[PDB]
Amino acid sequence: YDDAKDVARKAWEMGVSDPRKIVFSAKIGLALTIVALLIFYQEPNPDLSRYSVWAILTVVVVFEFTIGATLSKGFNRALGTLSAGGLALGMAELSTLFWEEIFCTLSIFCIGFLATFMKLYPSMKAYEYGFRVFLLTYCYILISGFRTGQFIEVAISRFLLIALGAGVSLGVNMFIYPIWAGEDLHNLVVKNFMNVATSLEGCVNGYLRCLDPVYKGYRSAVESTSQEESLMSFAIWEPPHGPYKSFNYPWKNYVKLSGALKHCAFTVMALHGCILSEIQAPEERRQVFRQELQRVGVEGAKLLRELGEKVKKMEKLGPVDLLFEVHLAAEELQHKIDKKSYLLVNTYESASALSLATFASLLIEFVARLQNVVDAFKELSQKA
Amino acid sequence: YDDAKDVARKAWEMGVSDPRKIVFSAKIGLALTIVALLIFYQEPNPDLSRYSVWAILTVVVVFEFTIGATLSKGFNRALGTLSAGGLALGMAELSTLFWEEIFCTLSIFCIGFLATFMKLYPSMKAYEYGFRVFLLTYCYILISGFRTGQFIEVAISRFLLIALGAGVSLGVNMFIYPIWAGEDLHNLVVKNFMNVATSLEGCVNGYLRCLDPVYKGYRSAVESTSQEESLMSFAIWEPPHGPYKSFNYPWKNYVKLSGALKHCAFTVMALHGCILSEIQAPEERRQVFRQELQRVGVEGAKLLRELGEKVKKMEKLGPVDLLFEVHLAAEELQHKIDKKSYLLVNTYESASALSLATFASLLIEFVARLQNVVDAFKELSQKA
Repeated sequence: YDDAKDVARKAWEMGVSDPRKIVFSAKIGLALTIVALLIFYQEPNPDLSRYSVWAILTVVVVFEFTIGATLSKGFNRALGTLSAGGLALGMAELSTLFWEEIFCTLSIFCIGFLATFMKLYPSMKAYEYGFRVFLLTYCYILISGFRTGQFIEVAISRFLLIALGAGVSLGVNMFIYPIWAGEDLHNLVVKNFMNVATSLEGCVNGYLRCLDPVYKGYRSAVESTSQEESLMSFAIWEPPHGPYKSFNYPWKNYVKLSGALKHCAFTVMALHGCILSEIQAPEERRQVFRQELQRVGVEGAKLLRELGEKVKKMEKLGPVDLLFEVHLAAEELQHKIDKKSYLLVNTYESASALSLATFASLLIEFVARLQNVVDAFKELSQKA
Repeated sequence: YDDAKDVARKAWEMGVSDPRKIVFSAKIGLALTIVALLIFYQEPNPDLSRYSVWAILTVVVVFEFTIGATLSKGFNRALGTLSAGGLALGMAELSTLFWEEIFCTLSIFCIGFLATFMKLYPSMKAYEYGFRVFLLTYCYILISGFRTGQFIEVAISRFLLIALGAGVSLGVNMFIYPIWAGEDLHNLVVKNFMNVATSLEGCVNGYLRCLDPVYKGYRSAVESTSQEESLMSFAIWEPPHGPYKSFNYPWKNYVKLSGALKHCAFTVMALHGCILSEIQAPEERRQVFRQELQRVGVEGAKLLRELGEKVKKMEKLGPVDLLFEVHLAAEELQHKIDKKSYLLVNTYESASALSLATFASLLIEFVARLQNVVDAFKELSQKA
């Protein structure tokens, strides 16, 4: 039961830690329940049962996490469904000249070939649902139509209930604690500053401790880059809600600021790399810049956190100066090494000794990379 | 038409470049066509039409790229479908004590809540299809059963045709040019050596050209790490085909070798980083190690390519020595700088000058990181 105990503890911890999944699950349960309630109070027709099943399936499938995702993916699915329905109805109808079966059969092959071996396109590698639902639609609405004498006046029956299922699903999703995708993004870039600032401090404080907790930080910032633009397409389908004032909110710098920070985060990627290399500076030599490396590490962490705190407020008050102290700290490092830089060189007894400068040099290049980020924030904060 | 012309040119180029998508699309078209052929030669029952639509949908949905993916995801979908069917049938039946409707209605809420807010689990963030199809199954097989007096003897009707659709889909997928997922992996790790070896050579040859093509290489190796283990779960469901001799082929080192190379690829990540930093060594000083940096860059590229070529053959002949020359080349670099290492140091006029050692030091650390990779290959090549 200890494995089950651990699984239950993990579930409880993730539920208490993220009390948004429970809200979403309650919302989807409520949607399914209200649709079932509507179904279970009128059963005069087998077509009513069929349309009921269709409504349940739609409510299941068109319901996902964020508002923008729901709206945009629902619109894409509706476009694909309508297109496939039109195409299949056209081919069914105008496939009846005075051998029409093969002229309907082969059309499946031609349409089937195309979609399956076009969905595999590199650019359209994310809209897998849009093409698949198109292939499912055209196939079903054709076979159902082809088998039946006239599905024209019964196809509208199935479509109308799909709208009711979607109408219920969207209304509860949007009007009951709307988990947007816009403000979720804004909660992500503010997260990136904090979990890299500690990653910076972890690296420096880890380079001097002698005689992964830091891996999660910078890897998250690097590997999340494939995720904001996913939230980007989601966030553009949101109305002017919340503090956000007007239409077309500039969610183009929120990926610029994340991009600029990710550009800076490549050094702290390599900064952790030094403490992992198979060639490292000796202990006797590392603890001679303790006062030097620590101070710039602290100030860099202070600024990066402080800037990340600023985006949380989106400070319409105008900051006075940010990058003064960090510049002085790194400068002192560069002006201090030259006194002891003769402790670098005159195989391996010298490569290890030189492997100290490759850490200090990365740190100074980090500070240099820190200039563009405040430049990106400066423009974003004046047009947001 | 120029935009359409460019789209058509891109499609033609990707089709000719990758003549496997066309095979897959032809296979899916053939599967759909043969199922339609089977349907269109017997229509004595409306249930035949319904089951026909079910068969078409199954053939569409259970059909994907590789053999391992098809088999494993089909098994997972079958498990979920069977579980949901059993659960919903049990609740429908034993939900009839002598107000049974709410006792059926609420069960949807309880099961619905669970799955939707459990599918969101971090660990189970990839099996979205398995949970969703379970929720779709239990919902439909319940509502269809609940509406009908006795769906017990008609539910088996729908299930049997699903098997026929899958049976057709798998047979053509497996027996007509089987695009495995195992050998696809083996074609990926061999790809990683080539596109990093050029990335190495691009970086060094780019550090000296003065008075992205290299970005694609190392980023692919770094960002593919989330993809081999996806192929890993796919590749374990393959029978002993091809040259692969026996059951349970050791596809655990093919991620070790990819892992070991990716560990080495972090330096060439930072190696390209130096040529992008805002602080760089002056031109007058870079072109004094031209003979030094180039030779080790060439030998490192030679070995990394040569090792990657070895995995293509999976050389059962026993190599004599690999890492000799690269070690001598880097050693010469370290033994040559000390003559001119006094050209590093005695703010920015000195940080830029020191920014040369941070390039040579990374390169030597790269060579040091190159030892473990041949160690991983050594064990893999003796048990494969």
